[PDB]
Order: sequence, then C-alpha cells, then structure tokens
Amino acid sequence: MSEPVSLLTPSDLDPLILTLSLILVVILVLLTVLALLSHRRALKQKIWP
Repeated sequence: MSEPVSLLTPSDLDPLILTLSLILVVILVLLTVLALLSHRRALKQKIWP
C-alpha cells in the first residue's frame, strides 16, 4: 500500500516470489512471440489467399 518493495529487504525477497516473476517474464515473452507470428502469418495469407 506504499510500494515497500522499493526498500529491498529479506522480509519479502523469497525464492517463491523470485520463481513467480521468472515464470511471468517467460509468459510475457511467449505472448509477444506468438503475436508477431500471427501478424506475419496474416501478411502472408493476404498476399497468398
């Protein structure tokens, strides 16, 4: 409720939260990659019905 994380402390820095962020980052990258693929596919479909 005040962005206490900006203090950086062990009371939060846990392995669970770390792994969680990692998975989130991986998903964010996967979504983007899939988005670019869809766009590229569309461009091809247009010039190649």
